[PDB]
Amino acid sequence: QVQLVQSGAEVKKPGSSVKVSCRTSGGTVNTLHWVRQAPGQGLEWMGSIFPLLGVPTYAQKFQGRVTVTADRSTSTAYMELRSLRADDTAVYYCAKDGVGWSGHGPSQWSGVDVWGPGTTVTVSSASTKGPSVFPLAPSGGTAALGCLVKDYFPEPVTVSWNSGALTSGVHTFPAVLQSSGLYSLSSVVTVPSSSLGTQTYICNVNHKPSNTKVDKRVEPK
Amino acid sequence: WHINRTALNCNDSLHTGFLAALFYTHKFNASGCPERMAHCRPIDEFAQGWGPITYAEGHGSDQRPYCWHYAPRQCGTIPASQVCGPVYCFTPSPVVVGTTDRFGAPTYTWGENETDVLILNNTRPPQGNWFGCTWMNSTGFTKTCGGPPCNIGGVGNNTLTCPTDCFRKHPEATYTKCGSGPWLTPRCLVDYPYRLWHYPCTVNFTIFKVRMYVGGVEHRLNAACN
Amino acid sequence: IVMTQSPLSLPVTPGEPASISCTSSQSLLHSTGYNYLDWYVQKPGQSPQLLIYLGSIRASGVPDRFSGSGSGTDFTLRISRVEAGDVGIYYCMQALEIPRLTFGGGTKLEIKRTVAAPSVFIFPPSDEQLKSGTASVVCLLNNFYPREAKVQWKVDNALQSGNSQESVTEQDSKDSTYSLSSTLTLSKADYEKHKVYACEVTHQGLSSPVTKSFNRGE
Ligand SMILES: *[C@@H]1O[C@H](CO)[C@@H](O[C@@H]2O[C@H](CO)[C@@H](O[C@@H]3O[C@H](CO[C@H]4O[C@H](CO)[C@@H](O)[C@H](O)[C@@H]4O)[C@@H](O)[C@H](O[C@H]4O[C@H](CO)[C@@H](O)[C@H](O)[C@@H]4O)[C@@H]3O)[C@H](O)[C@H]2NC(C)=O)[C@H](O)[C@H]1NC(C)=O
Ligand SMILES: *[C@@H]1O[C@H](CO)[C@@H](O[C@@H]2O[C@H](CO)[C@@H](O[C@@H]3O[C@H](CO[C@H]4O[C@H](CO)[C@@H](O)[C@H](O)[C@@H]4O)[C@@H](O)[C@H](O)[C@@H]3O)[C@H](O)[C@H]2NC(C)=O)[C@H](O)[C@H]1NC(C)=O
Ligand SMILES: *[C@@H]1O[C@H](CO)[C@@H](O[C@@H]2O[C@H](CO)[C@@H](O[C@@H]3O[C@H](CO[C@H]4O[C@H](CO)[C@@H](O)[C@H](O)[C@@H]4O)[C@@H](O)[C@H](O)[C@@H]3O)[C@H](O)[C@H]2NC(C)=O)[C@H](O)[C@H]1NC(C)=O
Ligand SMILES: *[C@@H]1O[C@H](CO)[C@@H](O)[C@H](O)[C@H]1NC(C)=O
Ligand SMILES: *[C@@H]1O[C@H](CO)[C@@H](O)[C@H](O)[C@H]1NC(C)=O
Ligand SMILES: *[C@@H]1O[C@H](CO)[C@@H](O)[C@H](O)[C@H]1NC(C)=O
Ligand SMILES: *[C@@H]1O[C@H](CO)[C@@H](O)[C@H](O)[C@H]1NC(C)=O
Repeated sequence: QVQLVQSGAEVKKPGSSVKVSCRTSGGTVNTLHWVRQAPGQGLEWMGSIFPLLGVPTYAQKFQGRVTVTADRSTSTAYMELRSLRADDTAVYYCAKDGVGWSGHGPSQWSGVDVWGPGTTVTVSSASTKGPSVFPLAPSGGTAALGCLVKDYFPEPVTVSWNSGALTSGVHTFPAVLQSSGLYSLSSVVTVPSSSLGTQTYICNVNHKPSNTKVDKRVEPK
Repeated sequence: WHINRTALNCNDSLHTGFLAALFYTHKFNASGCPERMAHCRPIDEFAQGWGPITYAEGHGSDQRPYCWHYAPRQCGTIPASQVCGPVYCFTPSPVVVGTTDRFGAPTYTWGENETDVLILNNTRPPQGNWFGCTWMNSTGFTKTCGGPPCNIGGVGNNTLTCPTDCFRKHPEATYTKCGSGPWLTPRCLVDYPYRLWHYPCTVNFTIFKVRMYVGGVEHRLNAACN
Repeated sequence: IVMTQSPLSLPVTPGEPASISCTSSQSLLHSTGYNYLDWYVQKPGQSPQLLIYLGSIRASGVPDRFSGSGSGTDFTLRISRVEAGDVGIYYCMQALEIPRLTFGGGTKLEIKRTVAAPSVFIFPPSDEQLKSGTASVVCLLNNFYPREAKVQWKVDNALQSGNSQESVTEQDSKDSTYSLSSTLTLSKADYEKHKVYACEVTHQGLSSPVTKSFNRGE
């Protein structure tokens, strides 16, 4: 029941360095791994280390700009990626296999059976901006309405409706990345037309990177 | 046995990847084994021994410990900084020698200190400790010591400096007399958890389990034979 | 060693079995007598998770309805009673070369549904945004299946390219449909130069493309 607790998200700019941490909790490991996952792309091994020996191995694609190190006393391993590029925004997973060397003989492979929760690393030259929240007003039937959450950085933002009282039929879309480097997002909900003028709808947007909270009312235009 | 008494200064500067074998059963490198194990001469090709056995004084240069007929260096005190993983000595039974000080008091610093030594100085049983030892050096090479091996006699180009049981060539070249390590015969070496790491070309050897007497005391071990 | 996988997308009716193949550029079978191929699943929102190691042994918490078979260079993960829970991306990975791992591109497991036409909605830009100096015109395709859909913007009946972005919800847990937003981003000057703004939608469940549109003034 080893756990792998990782360091929190990181918003870096092009050119700088990030040092993600990973601490094995509740046991020992044969080998830590670093696997990353670019948005929409698959899983990529980057490097790994035997924490007993403190000797790492690196994938060729990152040879020379990554270093993996493993502090024994704290049972913490580090991974440092330098010369960061927008190409490097991804979730960074440390993962282990094994329970540690028995001290008497080699063990049989048993899989990369424990993964950490991941570390989100954003690489961008944009600055912290809260969202502008605009109404997507609805023009028997089934009516759509929503909020356009536009021009915010970094991510995430959270959208809710009527303070969490409206969850049925709500679609908050994955944010897209614009040419400005800011994110934009739209969240919509389908309601009974019968309710349009009568029922009050408030979308609740929250952007903690900037302490932005906005309660936009969406009324029939 | 205590993991802290293992010399563990491992250095993969050449990137041969030998460290994985310390942890995992399928990560021993038997590449290059079919051709090199062909270098080894079967005992048939050596000359016939004769006369009384004397212990050899040389240290012939082969550095190929994978052959059964490899005459090993005599065992001494080697610093922990030259060792990666457990050191196995053979009594014939496999035994792990732990890291220690120059006197033999156990030390528990992973061999990371300069005082940390592996005192392998061998005197053959029954009176002595063991017949020979094997271990991996810090950059991934198998190292072995023991003996001294035997002068069995013979005349010519071919002449056997026997480090094992060589009953064929001389009636008295027993393993008690000439045994210098893990090879019990030209066909068999002692099985132990890291044989494939240290001797990857014995991969296809079949495991017979063996009972074997050295000076009264019986030894109860598995041997890997071709 | 390169791990290629097939299919890339797998739509599966619930309760029906599923099967996904992995091939290895070299034999993964070793002297020891084991095939060193693992199967991992990444369910959306979650960390990769181990399913099956050494070809056939299934990991902690993994039900009997997952089975892995195969030897040498051809392997298969078979899933017997596919459930909405099983959705995600499935990866094979060879462990012959550890510490180095190499993953496959992944196979997306997906629940199959009866075709559903999208309900299409178009929203004009708000007055508040119009003050701002930008204009976003948004098209909503709600509750359709399969995922493939084409969104066509015509501004004064003229075809638009490179000024729209779209994002799709990942599959709905109850109805197994998707929803898609498409946002046309123009600037306030360009918004005011044109009058008809149309969204044309193409989809397997539409007998003919569906256009919703509006005029600025109204
Ligand atoms: C321990 O035991 C294992 C298992 O028995 C041994 O490994 C096997 O060795 C055999 C024989 O070497 C392998 O079977 C075949 O090996 C051929 C290599 O030699 C051939 O080619 C040379 C060069 O021309 C000839 O001189 C020679 O006479 C042989 O004809 C392969 O060429 C065979 O073909 C395979 O690969 C080719 C591509 O190179 C493919 O196109 C073919 O379709 C086919 O896949 C074939 O492999 C056997 O594969 C080995 N198995 C394993 C798992 O290694 C070990 O050698 C032995 N070890 C020791 C130390 O003794
Ligand atoms: C096991 O066998 C080992 C041989 O493989 C023995 O190790 C060596 O034994 C010799 C002789 O006792 C020691 O030599 C002594 O060294 C001390 C220190 O001097 C140091 O510097 C001088 C410089 O001239 C150098 O010549 C020495 O070698 C030392 O480096 C001297 O004061 C003594 O006069 C004498 O020379 C070796 O130091 C010792 N170590 C090794 C590995 O070389 C070992 O003693 C045997 N052990 C047992 C349990 O029998
Ligand atoms: C682990 O064991 C390895 C094998 O025993 C050790 O590697 C050996 O290290 C020794 C020195 O300790 C080397 O000996 C030196 O070799 C160099 C190079 O000579 C070779 O090439 C030249 C031409 O370039 C040629 O003329 C020679 O004949 C050789 O072929 C010499 O310049 C030195 O004088 C000295 O002889 C071995 O060559 C080297 N062998 C291998 C296979 O690497 C390794 O040091 C050990 N690591 C430890 C102690 O932890
Ligand atoms: C073994 O070494 C570690 C440091 O790597 C130390 O924390 C531990 O206490 C040692 N154990 C013993 C019993 O000496
Ligand atoms: C490994 O050995 C090489 C020998 O040239 C040396 O340069 C390197 O620094 C060594 N690393 C360690 C950890 O001893
Ligand atoms: C085995 O060693 C050789 C040469 O030292 C190397 O080229 C080969 O890649 C190694 N095999 C493995 C699986 O590490
Ligand atoms: C000596 O041994 C070699 C092998 O290197 C052999 O080729 C040669 O013929 C031998 N000489 C004699 C004694 O015939």
